[PDB]
Amino acid sequence: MHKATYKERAATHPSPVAAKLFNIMHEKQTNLCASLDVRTTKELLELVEALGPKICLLKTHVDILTDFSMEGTVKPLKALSAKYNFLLFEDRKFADIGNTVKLQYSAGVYRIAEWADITNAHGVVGPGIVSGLKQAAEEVTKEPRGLLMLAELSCKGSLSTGEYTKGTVDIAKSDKDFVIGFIAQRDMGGRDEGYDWLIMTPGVGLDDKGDALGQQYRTVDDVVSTGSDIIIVGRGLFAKGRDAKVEGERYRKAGWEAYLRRCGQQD
Amino acid sequence: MHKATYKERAATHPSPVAAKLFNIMHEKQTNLCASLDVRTTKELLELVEALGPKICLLKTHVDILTDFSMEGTVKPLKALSAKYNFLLFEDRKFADIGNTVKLQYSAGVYRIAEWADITNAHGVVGPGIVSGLKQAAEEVTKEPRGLLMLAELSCKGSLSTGEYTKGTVDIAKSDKDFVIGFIAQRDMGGRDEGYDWLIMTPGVGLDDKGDALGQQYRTVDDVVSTGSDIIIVGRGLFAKGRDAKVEGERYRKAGWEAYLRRCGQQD
Repeated sequence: MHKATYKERAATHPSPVAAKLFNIMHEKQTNLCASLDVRTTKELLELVEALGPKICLLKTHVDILTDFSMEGTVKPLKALSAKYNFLLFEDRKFADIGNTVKLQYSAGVYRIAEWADITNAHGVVGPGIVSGLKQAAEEVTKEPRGLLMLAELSCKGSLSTGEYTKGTVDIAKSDKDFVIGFIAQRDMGGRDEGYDWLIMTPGVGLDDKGDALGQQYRTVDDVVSTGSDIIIVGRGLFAKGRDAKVEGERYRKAGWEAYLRRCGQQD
Repeated sequence: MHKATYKERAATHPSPVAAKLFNIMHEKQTNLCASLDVRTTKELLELVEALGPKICLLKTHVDILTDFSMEGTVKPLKALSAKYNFLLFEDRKFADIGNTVKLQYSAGVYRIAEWADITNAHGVVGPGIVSGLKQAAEEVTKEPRGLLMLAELSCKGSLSTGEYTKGTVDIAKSDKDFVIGFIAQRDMGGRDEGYDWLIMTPGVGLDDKGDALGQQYRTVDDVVSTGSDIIIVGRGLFAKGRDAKVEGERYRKAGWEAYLRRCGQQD
């Protein structure tokens, strides 16, 4: 009843960026995504240098940086991304359509589509966000890009209804070549209909209590056995004295073992 | 059955920024918001210089600019804003919460909260966006700021249900001191419960057909008599040879007359 191995999914997946990510995960034996919300490029680059070998993906907020620059921050980041073999996911949460999102994604100061392998978008705005972002990507690079939809929100007061969630899943179905999966807490199905969605889930800990300030609350084994493909960990990797290199290996091993263990299911 | 005059609403409104905009509208006799989506700062500043006298608000997308800078673009824009007495509305459509939106709004490269009098936000994310943006504003300026909610979307395939729209309207009620109103096509009510929402509506023409490429389709008189407080006009003001100064006065008059005519209603 479980999912195929990352190796098998990489070979079957219709999306070049997802096939690439699955291959990274299998190669490096990691399903850990690092979320390093620091304010300076120096901090980011140092932390990324330390986690590089232990991650398959880096979730970023360059718009949170106090000293962002294409030369000073993106250039070095892409270098680390190529050197340690991991992808970049700018967590911008696009929620617009037409020419405006195309430019907010491909141009402006951040020129996101030029370097970020993956981004995410809200469903409220409709399928025009998928086609808009897809076209904008095709215009600025030959490099593969992918999109993650936010079908279900966990914040309090969210208007993310089941009807809303189904509406966003429906948008994700617009095309499996571009929409890679979802940022979710559980499986979003779709296997019956020929979709292999990547499930990336935030709020993960080895210390369920919430020892890490990155907002962790469910354990690695918990989410991974629930159908989660990638674990997004933040503060728990570098917060308060922790050695990023030590914590990256700690979470990587937890996640990978939970994954291998899940491959041993039959139901 | 109509609304009070702008002058009266300015005197009663709980929101400083809304009271300020209502006074600008009455003083200058305009309810025209200019939407100038150009790619260079030079173009923008020239156009704004020309429309300055005829508008009450300028809706911007500085993240679309090809050469944005705090000194080269924001500094001169605020100068025009003060010289010609109109407010700045950055159409960023925030859709996140917590510390991330606080910084996407108050810091980063655009430092939006430092100069934009008004911004907008989606409802899916819950009331945390209202409180987050409000707090972020209070921390970077002493100047009054305001928020417009996007309760009902008009794009095709939008998941903006009646239930969703009610959920967003409900979030707007979180506090009438910060949430100024909505970007909408029709009245959103609330007068019965003591709310005086500013209704700003895009896609307006004198030429219903769609002569302006700013995506115009309903006439000024149509929307203003429907309860629309501000008309957002884009390409129809400067597109294809048109003289901005001439078109600005054209729409300003159509909008102001429709308003005065609306004040003459009784039902």
